[PDB]
Amino acid sequence: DLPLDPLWEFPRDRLVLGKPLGEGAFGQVVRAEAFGMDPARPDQASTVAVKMLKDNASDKDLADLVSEMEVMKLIGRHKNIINLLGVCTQEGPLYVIVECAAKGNLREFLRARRPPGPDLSPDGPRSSEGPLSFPVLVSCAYQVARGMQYLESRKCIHRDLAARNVLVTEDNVMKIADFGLARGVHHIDYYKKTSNGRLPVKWMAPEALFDEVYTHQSDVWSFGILLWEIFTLGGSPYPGIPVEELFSLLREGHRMDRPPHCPPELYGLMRECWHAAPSQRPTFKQLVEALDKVLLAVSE
Ligand SMILES: *[C@@H](C1CC1)[C@@H](C#N)C(=O)Nc1cc(N2CCC(N3CCOCC3)CC2)cc(F)c1Nc1n[nH]c2ccc(O[C@H](C)c3c(Cl)cncc3Cl)cc12
Repeated sequence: DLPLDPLWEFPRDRLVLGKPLGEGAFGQVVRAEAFGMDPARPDQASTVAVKMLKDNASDKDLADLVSEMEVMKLIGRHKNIINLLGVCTQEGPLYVIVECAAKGNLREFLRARRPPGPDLSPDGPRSSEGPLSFPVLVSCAYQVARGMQYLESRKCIHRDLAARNVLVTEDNVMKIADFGLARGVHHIDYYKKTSNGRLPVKWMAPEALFDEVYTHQSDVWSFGILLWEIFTLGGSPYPGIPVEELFSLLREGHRMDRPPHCPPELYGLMRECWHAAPSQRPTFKQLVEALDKVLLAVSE
């Protein structure tokens, strides 16, 4: 009943819905198998993610999903974002089909790969060597920056950039997810805590939190927070600080401390991202180039 866009339209009967990945404020995400996503290979199988309305479905829910779908189309394709693959709008429920990232989000990726503590017994030549190395952590930060740079060039503001919203592929490629969401910026529950204990207010730029102003520079603030997440190996920002205390600390200009085992180069970038004046924060272009220098210097 929605208009037909043969460019993106995909036969729903070529989808086999599987296990649900989670829910959102609007819609739910389900893992699914797709057959012939590449029209040159009609019978080949691929794993995809399918966005769809819940049965909570109001019209505002539908409008938001349609809104997200159309944003996806216009943004285009990039290596470091979750790309649109197709849509199902004819003769059935609305499906928005996007890419699969095998390893989950960046936060859980890092937390599951924290080095072994002093408690597990040494076994082998690499008992002290954890999965995560410094250049790979820098690469993760660099890829997110390039992804955001692309989104910025396409006039897209994420408004909730975080490690939880960055997905990891089988080849450890960072892919920014949920960049085109209507997040209800005029009614945000600042005290809201997610089912996994996340307080999304801790990623908000001051101008976003206090003035409801969003720019690409407000995303840069969030990227600084994400940087802190990465080099704390998936740690929660502002440790032990409730939302009420966050408000007053931010008004006092409080900033997070330099995390352990984090070089000054990267904490420097964090503080730059957290400058009070949005124009005094680096652009994503500058972040990409800054992170590239570090990355190239440690990839001999
Ligand atoms: C690839 C995706 C097409 C489905 C697929 C494979 N293989 C996959 O499942 N990818 C994936 C899985 C997960 N999980 C993390 C939670 C975990 N549960 C089982 C263990 O105990 C409880 C937790 C298994 C499932 C998270 C992921 F982010 C992905 N990757 C992924 N790829 N494309 C996605 C599209 C949307 C999406 O949204 C969900 C709601 C999401 C979750 Cl579940 C977590 N963090 C962020 C987001 Cl956006 C995830 C997508």
